[PDB]
Amino acid sequence: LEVRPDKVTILAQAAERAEDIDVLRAKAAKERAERRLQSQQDDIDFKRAELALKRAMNRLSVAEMK
Amino acid sequence: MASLRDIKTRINATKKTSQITKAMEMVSTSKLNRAEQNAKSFVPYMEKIQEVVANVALVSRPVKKTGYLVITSDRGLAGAYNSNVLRLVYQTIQRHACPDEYAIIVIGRVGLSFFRKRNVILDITRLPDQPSFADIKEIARKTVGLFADTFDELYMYYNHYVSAIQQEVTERKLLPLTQEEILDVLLPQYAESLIYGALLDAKASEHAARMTAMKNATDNANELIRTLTLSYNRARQAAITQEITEIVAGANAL
Amino acid sequence: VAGTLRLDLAAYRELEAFAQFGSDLDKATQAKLARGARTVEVLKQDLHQPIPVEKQVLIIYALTRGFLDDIPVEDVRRFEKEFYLFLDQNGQHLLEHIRTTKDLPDDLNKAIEAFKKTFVVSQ
Amino acid sequence: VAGTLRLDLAAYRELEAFAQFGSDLDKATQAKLARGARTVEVLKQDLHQPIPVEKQVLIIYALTRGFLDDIPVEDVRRFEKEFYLFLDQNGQHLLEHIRTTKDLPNEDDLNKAIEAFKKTFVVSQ
Amino acid sequence: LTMAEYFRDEQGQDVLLFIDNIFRFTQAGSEVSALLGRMPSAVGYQPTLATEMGQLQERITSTAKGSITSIQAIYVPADDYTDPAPATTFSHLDATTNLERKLAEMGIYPAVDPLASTSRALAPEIVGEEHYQVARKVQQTLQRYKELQDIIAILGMDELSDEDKLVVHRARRIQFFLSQNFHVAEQFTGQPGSYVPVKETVRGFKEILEGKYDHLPEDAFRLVGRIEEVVEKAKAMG
Repeated sequence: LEVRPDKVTILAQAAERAEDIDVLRAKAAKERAERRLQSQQDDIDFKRAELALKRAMNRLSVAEMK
Repeated sequence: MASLRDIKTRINATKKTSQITKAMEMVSTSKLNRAEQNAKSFVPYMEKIQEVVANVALVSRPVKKTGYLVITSDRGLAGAYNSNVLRLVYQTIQRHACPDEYAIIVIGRVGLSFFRKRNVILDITRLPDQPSFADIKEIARKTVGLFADTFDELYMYYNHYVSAIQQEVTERKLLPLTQEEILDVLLPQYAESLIYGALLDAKASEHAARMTAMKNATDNANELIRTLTLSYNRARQAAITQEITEIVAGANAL
Repeated sequence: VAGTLRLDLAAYRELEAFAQFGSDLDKATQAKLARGARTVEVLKQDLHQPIPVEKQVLIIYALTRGFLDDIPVEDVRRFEKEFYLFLDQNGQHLLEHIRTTKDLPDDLNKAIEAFKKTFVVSQ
Repeated sequence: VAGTLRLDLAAYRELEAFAQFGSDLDKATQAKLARGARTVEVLKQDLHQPIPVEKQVLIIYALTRGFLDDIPVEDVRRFEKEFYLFLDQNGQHLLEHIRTTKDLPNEDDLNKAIEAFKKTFVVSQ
Repeated sequence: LTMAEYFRDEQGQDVLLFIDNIFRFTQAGSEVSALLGRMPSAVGYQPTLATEMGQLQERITSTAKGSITSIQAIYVPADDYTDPAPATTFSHLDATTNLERKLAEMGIYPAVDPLASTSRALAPEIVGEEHYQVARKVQQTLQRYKELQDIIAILGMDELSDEDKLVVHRARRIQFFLSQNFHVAEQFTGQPGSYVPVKETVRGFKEILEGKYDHLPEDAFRLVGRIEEVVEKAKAMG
């Protein structure tokens, strides 16, 4: 808590305008958790990309040069 | 010498390569200008920490220097973004002491890849969210990073960010020299804070280093065209010359 | 309405080599694609079904002014289809000026007169 | 046996724009890869060393059922030399049935299958 | 050509000979060659190609009396600069005016590309340092502004290295001051058009390259004559 005569700063690792209950910020710490793991797409595009990059290189884009 | 239809196969291969390359450059350029968004969004929290950590006039050198924290990506095609950091790490470990001592935490497979075969591993991090690094599951690493203290005095290894793609690798250090007296709460929230910032600047580099490495390839691939366009024309010529010479020489025979 | 048509289609040709990698769809480069993929739809025509210039310039108008843009590609083709009839009944006066003058100096009326349709169309 | 030999070899020629990803997450497809990379070793033969059909369909059998997988890709060539001598001695019955009838189970199933357990289980590292 | 040579030798003038697509010529060349039953040469080209081209060009020059300058629109064969057809032509070339649709889209006419369109006359030995210096420089300041196109979409027009921002600024005015008033254009424009000697054109550039103009708006040097005209183009009146 930064208490200044003219201002109050609340540092929070995690803060969500939430109800009386706390066992919500956990709820938000929940519905956000795996819904951040679900971000395999991040990984999987790059796969498909590292894929294409090694399929245009498959034809050995140079056969003994030429 | 060589073919023609074997010179086409190469052109088109190169072309589809440049395509895929330049794709990702733009794609990784789209992940630089989202690094700020989560870079900015962290600007305040940092300000209002050093402002708190103003330091009363009323844990200094304890014993040793031990563990590191080494920031990377999981994905490749980043230029040297990986090898570099994974060099300083490997140097100032073996430039350090040479027992199985001096322990380790890594972010991103590519790091754990080298670190693994070499030995001295402590933790793991995989699947960081890319331009939006989830401040959450790095919070689990502050815990492991601190609670580990089994430890003394860690250093963090990663690449910084200056202006789009230009960057350099660093060792800023951390776990030393910069109710009442609550350090039990600032010590932790001051590491969670640093290990995080380290990422944002690490990633900012990653995307950048990739944004570029995916330009170098595009640019280079584009030159592979010139080198082939030339050899295609030449083989386009000798071919149309042989065909004709064949068609006449077969007429004079009549 | 033809001058800009080449543009929108131009960029889209130099751009839409990238979608699958566009999983990160970025910039406003998404906007160029936007009506771009839509113009293509408008450029797709039936067979054995010619289109008179009158009600042609109007559809080549719609998308190029955004009066199309609020409609997804799924519905672009089956839009211009009744936007014709909608005209053959209610703009039958408008498309006339298009005939007898081969001009649209129109710009004002159609601009509003195009809404008369989207504001009654299905989805 | 030679039938699936095509499939195994097929994928390997075709999964091989994939094997980079390796494990990152490639799932059941490093599996089809495993014996793939093994099978090539099987299709490897040394100059001036003709192999009779009988025992030939036995090694082209072992790998095509897993009997060669518990062994590393870089130990396959040795496995041929090996499992074959010990066929020439250990067991002998299935080494020319495949000849006589020249067809079919070569030992019903259980025999071959378990007789393949014979030499595997007796081999080296 | 013949009609031209007249005015060269009889009236000792310097006459222009335009040939729109000199490839048609060489193409007709191999085209005729066949009919006469000639055994084809590299790529079905009349074996007598070099010769037929050599005789067409050599008859184009400056005599002790007159001169004949030829502008031949070379339309190169399938984008291949090695094709015996163009490749032959190029040996007869003393210069190139490369027109590009780009510079046109921006509103620079003539559309002559400043870095592509080359020439043999550009040389100290010929035009002295003065011309060669400024001229070789004005090209440099362009191939700078051209490459920074990538970095400008990166670090933007801010703090991109001030030794560069000066380039980007000066360069814009320069490629703008390459556009000129064409008399022929007066038909539909109304501005009478320009004729600037090399002398004039050297100064206007050297001065701009000294930055003596960096304080003036872009749309100044865009379609004008002598540098002095750009200056008068600064009276926005009232």
